[PDB]
Amino acid sequence: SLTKQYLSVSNSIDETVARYKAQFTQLDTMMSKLNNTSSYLTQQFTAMNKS
Amino acid sequence: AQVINTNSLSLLTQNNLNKSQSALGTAIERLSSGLRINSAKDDAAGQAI
Amino acid sequence: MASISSLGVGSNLPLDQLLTDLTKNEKGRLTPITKQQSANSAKLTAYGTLKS
Amino acid sequence: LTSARSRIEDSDYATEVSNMSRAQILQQAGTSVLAQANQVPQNVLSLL
Repeated sequence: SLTKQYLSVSNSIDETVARYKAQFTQLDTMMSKLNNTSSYLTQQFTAMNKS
Repeated sequence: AQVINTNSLSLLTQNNLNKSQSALGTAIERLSSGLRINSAKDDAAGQAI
Repeated sequence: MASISSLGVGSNLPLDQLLTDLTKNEKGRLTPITKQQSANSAKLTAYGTLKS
Repeated sequence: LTSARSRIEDSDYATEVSNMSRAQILQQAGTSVLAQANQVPQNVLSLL
């Protein structure tokens, strides 16, 4: 009953932790994309201004 | 014997730039996610299977 | 899959790892749960001892 | 079934690394050439 409730709450908590971490992972992938794009945009500006 | 009214040469470079950039974007998305089927856009049959 | 984050320079991988440490702070959430578990386990052990 | 699902969904590390690496070179070039090509016809023609 009590250690049982612990089993249940541990399980539920674990589900929640996986959820949070997964959200963070996807968000960071989006970050990767945008960072790369903006970085090459920046180099292009620097060169074409050096022009 | 050329034209200031348009830098067709730069226009020519630009499209190649965008094409390469799109290829890179897809590649980096796949390599970061670790899954190639990130959306139905990639493989209709694969996603449903 | 092998994941392989980053590729955008930023140290995203270790940031995610330390969010996993805060995911291990949710393993912390368990830490209350685990202290309670250990208390119960010791209680049951004592009950058995008294039975003997 | 898990193995099959992995084999379908997952990406090939070597292939994707190769593709990304190859594309970045195109990016670097294209940027440089665009800058230079923008610049030179401009100044020479203006000189005339």
